[PDB]
Amino acid sequence: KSPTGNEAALKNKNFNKDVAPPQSTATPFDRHSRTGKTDSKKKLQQGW
Amino acid sequence: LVVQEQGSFQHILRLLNTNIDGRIKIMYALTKIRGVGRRYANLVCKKADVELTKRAGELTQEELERIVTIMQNPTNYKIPAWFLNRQKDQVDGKDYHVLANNLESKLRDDLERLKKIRSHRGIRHFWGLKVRGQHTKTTSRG
Amino acid sequence: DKAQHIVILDQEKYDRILKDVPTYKYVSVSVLVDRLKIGGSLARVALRQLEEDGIITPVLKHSKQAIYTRAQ
Amino acid sequence: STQSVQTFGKKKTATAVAHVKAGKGLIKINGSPITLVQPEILRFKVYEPLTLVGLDKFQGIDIRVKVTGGGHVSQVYAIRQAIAKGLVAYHQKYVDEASKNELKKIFASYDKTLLVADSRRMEPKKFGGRGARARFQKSY
Amino acid sequence: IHKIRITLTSTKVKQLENVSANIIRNAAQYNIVKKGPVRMPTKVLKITTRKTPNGEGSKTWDAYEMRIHKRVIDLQAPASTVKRITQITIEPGVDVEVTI
Amino acid sequence: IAIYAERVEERGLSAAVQAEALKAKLLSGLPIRRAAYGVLRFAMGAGAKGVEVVISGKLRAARAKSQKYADGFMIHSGQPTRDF
Amino acid sequence: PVTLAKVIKVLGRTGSRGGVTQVRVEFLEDASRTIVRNVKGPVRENDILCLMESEREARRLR
Amino acid sequence: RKKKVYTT
Amino acid sequence: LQVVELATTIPLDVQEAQREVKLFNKWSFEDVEVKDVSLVDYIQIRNPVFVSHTAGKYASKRFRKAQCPIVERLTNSLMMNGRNNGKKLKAVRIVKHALEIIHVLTEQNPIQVVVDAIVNSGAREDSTRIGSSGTVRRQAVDVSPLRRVNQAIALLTIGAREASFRNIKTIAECLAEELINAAKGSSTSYAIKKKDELERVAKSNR
Amino acid sequence: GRVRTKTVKRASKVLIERFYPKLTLDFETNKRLTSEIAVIQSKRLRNKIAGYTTHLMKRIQKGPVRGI
Amino acid sequence: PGVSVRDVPAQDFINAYAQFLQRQGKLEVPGYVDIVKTSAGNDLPPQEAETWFYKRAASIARHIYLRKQVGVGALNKLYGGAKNRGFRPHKHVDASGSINRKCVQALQKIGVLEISPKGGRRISENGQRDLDRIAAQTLEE
RNA sequence: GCGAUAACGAACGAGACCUUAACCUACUAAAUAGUGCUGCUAGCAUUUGCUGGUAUAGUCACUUCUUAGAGGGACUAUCGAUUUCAAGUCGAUGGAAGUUUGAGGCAAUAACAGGUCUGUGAUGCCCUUAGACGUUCUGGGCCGCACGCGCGCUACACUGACGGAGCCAGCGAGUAUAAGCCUUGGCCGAGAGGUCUGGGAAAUCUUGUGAAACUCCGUCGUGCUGGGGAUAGAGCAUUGUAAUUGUUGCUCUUCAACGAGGAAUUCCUAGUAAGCGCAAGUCAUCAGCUUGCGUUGAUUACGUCCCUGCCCUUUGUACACACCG
Repeated sequence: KSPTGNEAALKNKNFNKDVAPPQSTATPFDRHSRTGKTDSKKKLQQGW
Repeated sequence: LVVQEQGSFQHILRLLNTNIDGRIKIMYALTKIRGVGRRYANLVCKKADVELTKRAGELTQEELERIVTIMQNPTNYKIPAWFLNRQKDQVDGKDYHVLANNLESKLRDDLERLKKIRSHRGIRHFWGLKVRGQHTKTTSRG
Repeated sequence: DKAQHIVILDQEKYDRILKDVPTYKYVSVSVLVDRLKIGGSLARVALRQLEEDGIITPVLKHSKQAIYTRAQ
Repeated sequence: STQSVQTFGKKKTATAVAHVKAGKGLIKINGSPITLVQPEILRFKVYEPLTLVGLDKFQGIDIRVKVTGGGHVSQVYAIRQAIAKGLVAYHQKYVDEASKNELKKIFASYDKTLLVADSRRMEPKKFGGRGARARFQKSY
Repeated sequence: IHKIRITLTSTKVKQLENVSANIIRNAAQYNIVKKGPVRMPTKVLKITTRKTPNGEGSKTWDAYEMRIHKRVIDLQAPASTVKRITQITIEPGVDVEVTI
Repeated sequence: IAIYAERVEERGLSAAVQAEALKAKLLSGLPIRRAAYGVLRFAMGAGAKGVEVVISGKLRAARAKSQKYADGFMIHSGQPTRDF
Repeated sequence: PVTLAKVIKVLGRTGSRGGVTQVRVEFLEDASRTIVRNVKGPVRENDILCLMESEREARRLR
Repeated sequence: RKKKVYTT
Repeated sequence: LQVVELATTIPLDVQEAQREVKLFNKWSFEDVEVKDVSLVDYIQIRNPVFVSHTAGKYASKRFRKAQCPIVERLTNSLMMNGRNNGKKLKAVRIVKHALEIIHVLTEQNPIQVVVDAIVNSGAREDSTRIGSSGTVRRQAVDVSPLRRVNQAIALLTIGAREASFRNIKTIAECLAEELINAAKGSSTSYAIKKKDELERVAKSNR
Repeated sequence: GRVRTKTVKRASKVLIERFYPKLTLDFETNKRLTSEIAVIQSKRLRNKIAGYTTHLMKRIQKGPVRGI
Repeated sequence: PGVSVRDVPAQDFINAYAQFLQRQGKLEVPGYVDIVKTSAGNDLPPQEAETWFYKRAASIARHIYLRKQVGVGALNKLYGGAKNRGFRPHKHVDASGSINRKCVQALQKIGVLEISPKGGRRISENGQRDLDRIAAQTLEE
């Protein structure tokens, strides 16, 4: 069944025989910086 | 005014192999026949000179044959082509109005004629999905 | 699906109507349906004639409500 | 000319301008008699300014009102106000003020809206809801 | 004699009413019969945008406005007289068009 | 079209001139404190009722901060903010 | 045997949600035996609200 | 986010 | 009594309204009296109206509702359940027809039956809840005359509404049966079962 | 509520301490008087000030007031 | 007194002019009156198949009487109503143009209407004569 | 705010302010608004009257309604109660307006790892930069369907469906040698729509946007029924280069669940809620969406801290990157 049009009429929709997954939710410290580059007091003192 | 009759009422009618309740008004009793809607049944009753104030059982055989004749031959009774069920037919190109048993036969014949050429619309009919472009993400839950 | 109100008027119901409707404090479309077991459409035609025959006095006229009373 | 006073009554948007001239008891709504003002069930709203004082007050005056704007009910309230205010305004100008104060007493003692236009207007709609105070349903 | 119409449009009424009164003033000491000024119903040009440049936050809307005030003055005078009146009462905010 | 160039009478009372002047100083490397107070005192010297300068961004630090440099009397709400 | 008691003083809103009011009632006949009772609906002074049972005082509601 | 690979 | 000739002819019946103001020009308020001392000041029948449609401002202050005509308070409660909100002319039509049905039945003054049905439908003691943050608790308290009156109208129209749902009987004549039955204190009517059930539970809480 | 603010309460009592002989117990006269005594930017504030000055004047005639 | 169209209730005046206009019989009724729907927003043809065209022409004549040069497009708006769109909200849709245009054409050659200047269709010199007549013969009973 | 007072006297915010709605027969005018008169003119009774049409020359009058600018008007005004007799509150009376008069706009001191670099010829850095992650052309996708959830629209009928008839708003927008705007009127067409002219760059024309609920008279008669209109077949047009995976519109036919909804949970106090439509935005086409507008128009409090969030005071702290400690 090389062309997709010919095979479509032969493929059956076997969808009502399998059950949906029980759960399907698939879409954490925002305060803690993850950059890993802390700012020293000298840099703040020189800038501001 | 209220009038009485005896033995003339017919509780169950049989028209075009469809059982018709005889105590329903004639315009809406004929709508039980598949392929005959309120708009179409309203016109064949006016073409057959059957006044709409009659129940289905009130009608005599003479009127009943006159109605089934008109429904099967609409164009012969000055019924416009655009008012018909199956106009510009696929094979013979003439205006038709399919009825109770012919409707599902020619409805079927349209499905394989779509499926035989393997058109996209015919394919989606095979899968049992909506064919007119409706979204099926969230409403096709039946 | 239990209503099965009569829509065709035979002879037994016809004279029963003219013998029973006069003995009513208040007649209307529903009163005729409720107690005479006839259909609503048959009730509407019965009221329009019973008034013409003088048995029934029209207290008030309205499309959605027909308030009638005995004429005796 | 003649003894003519011109007034107006108002409801939400409906405004009825009444012309009161000296004449016979002619009372017209847009050139049509008041006995057939629609809707029928509110016909006594415009009969109130008539029957409260007595139709004898309208022997010498003819009233022709032109009501536009508003809606079906709002126009009825505009008409009855224009009639009541028109009768009073004619008395104040061409009759003694003792009678005008008399007429104003029966009207006011029955319904304030006969002489005083209702000041209620539609609140503007604010975003975040389909109405003035109503808001879109919130979900958690 | 010439029936001449002067149309005054602007966004702000202070300069509009000054020009309107000034034209009426010059049509008074000059014995020129006049009709106006006619205060045309003001036009509220309203544009309601979303506050957010992005699409996050409470759905808050701005409602900007641009009032347009229009006055028309009818004059019965020769064309030389009316045009020089316009230069007398020229104002940056108010634009003037003269039509016979 | 004819274009004329006119000098602004009170440079201290024009926020556009003061912001452009401040920008021409910040792009010259002058410190923010020395630059901010140069317009705070210039505005008051011209006779302003109040003046407030806010400079926001990042300065030699990965984290960004904002500093406000107010002076005098300032109104915030209602129509008068559109007038004065 | 219902008894009518005119209210003479609205004490204050009581109950958890404030939906019930303490009120000072006076009997229509035998203008004595003044009682404090609770009432559900809105109340002004001089309400002739009737009592199904009279021999019961009222206190604060929880 | 993808590496464009050629065929022709 | 004299017939006043106008240039615009005025019908005979409406000229009769000069003598007296009557509800729908058919029903008189003169011979109507509240058979309960405690609800006289909250059933307003002293000011006659022609039609139960005044479009007044009775929601501004606290007790202005007591000044609205009792029939207008009744026709206000008919237009409920969404599809009927704002359809006052339909509600007035129902009340106007209901009174006529109440007149041919029992022959009394229709608005007297309305007043009788209201005094007999308001529960005199309702059991308010005193639940301490979730737990079920009930305490028997008295019912104010205003709430007693306006709960009668709420219960009378609710009962009429449900009796006309999916029923060939029309709403105007369902209201007439509801008003007539409650006027004579019959327990068959809705809003008398409810009133008794309210006062029965209140008796089991004091 | 209808609680007057301090911009109207203190400005009104300055009028009494300054123009008591010319004041009166009539709001209409006070309203016109305060338009020639004080420079009020808005008519609404003028009516509020004159309306509270009248109240204070009406209260002084019933006895001595505290703070004025 | 002189009875006019404005002095008689509209609902029972049209029921009287429709009866007269049908019995007079000179109004030409198009052949599709038993087939057509009055408006695209309607779902069924008129229930009074034999008489609906006469009553509508009577309504059109009276409506034009009270106004000045109303066109046929305005008549479509006048008799149009709310369409029963299935799940989408209701909307106002105009009535059928041919039915209104045929009525005014039928009324224009029976002598009741004529082409008014600056568009529309005024009521005829005789249009007032026979409507005001029907009004007088409407309210004596 | 009153008041208590080691505080006194002030500033920002609140309030004032600004826009809008409600009053003005009190000013100022209006042929782009309306009216009365007057010409000329029609119909019906003939009573001289009643409804109209016409009049950018009748070269009339007026501003009441309409428009908008200058103002006036309310400040809780007056009178009763309560109160520390204070701030106030509750009742009446007058009033257009006595809920901050109704509704909004603006809106403090700091701050958030809140959201956007997918608005910017706003931007640092990193990546890519000729077989491009640049730009363009063609076709598809963003719609894809065993499922869970949210914002909504139709409904479950008779306080209703159809069928005729009555027939009332307000906020707005509108073009040219385009790349085509709003579009009446006439004529075709069952409709959708087509065609020929004209008006309007606009208080002038579309447009009185003759909107829908609504009201009257009929049919239906408690029936998954003439409630409901999914799903699907055939056909007819419109927009667009292009409609297939139906853009949308119209005709006939097909007649599905749904017969008022569990645990839970949302919005709301007066022209408000709820219905009911209409316009503008997106827009060649498409509105079950928003932004506004008007029609009809209520029930029930006018109270409390019982639930929930926030604020304040006291209190404990080994926290201060501050309990995500």
